Amino acid sequence: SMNPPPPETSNPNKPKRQTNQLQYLLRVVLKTLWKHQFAWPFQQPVDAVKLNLPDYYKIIKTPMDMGTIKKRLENNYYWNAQECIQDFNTMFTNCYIYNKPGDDIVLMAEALEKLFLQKINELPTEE
Ligand SMILES: CCN(CC)S(=O)(=O)c1ccc(O)c(NC(=O)c2[nH]c(C)c3c2CCCCC3=O)c1
Repeated sequence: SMNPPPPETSNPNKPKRQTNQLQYLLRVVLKTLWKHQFAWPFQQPVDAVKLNLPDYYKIIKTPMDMGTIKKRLENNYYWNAQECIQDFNTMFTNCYIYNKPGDDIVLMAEALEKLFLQKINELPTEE
């Protein structure tokens, strides 16, 4: 099996804007998670060819990773902060769907998700 193409990160047909919530998601939320000890399995799409996981994209039909989210923020792909929060939540849910309790990658996801939730509790005010 091939890997699927990664998620779209730029779309010329979508309107663009900057907002303080989007700035905060990139320059505070994403940045904090990106540097975390446990972030590396989440920094790029799962390469199921290289890792020989041919069932990964038979189970996970909405793949997402922080590399894609970073590119989406940097390309102004999101209009609403909740779109970006939704992608982080998809990334974590995909981990819990594919993996078992007790697995290392689940412990890693749980720690990142805890930190993610703490950081988005401090999202600044909407315009
Ligand atoms: C091939 C890339 N590598 C060499 C260039 S690698 O980045 O060094 C590397 C090396 C060993 C690895 O197990 C990984 N695993 C992951 O990334 C990863 N992420 C997630 C969210 C998952 C997995 C795999 C476990 C099960 C599925 C899952 O939920 C990555």
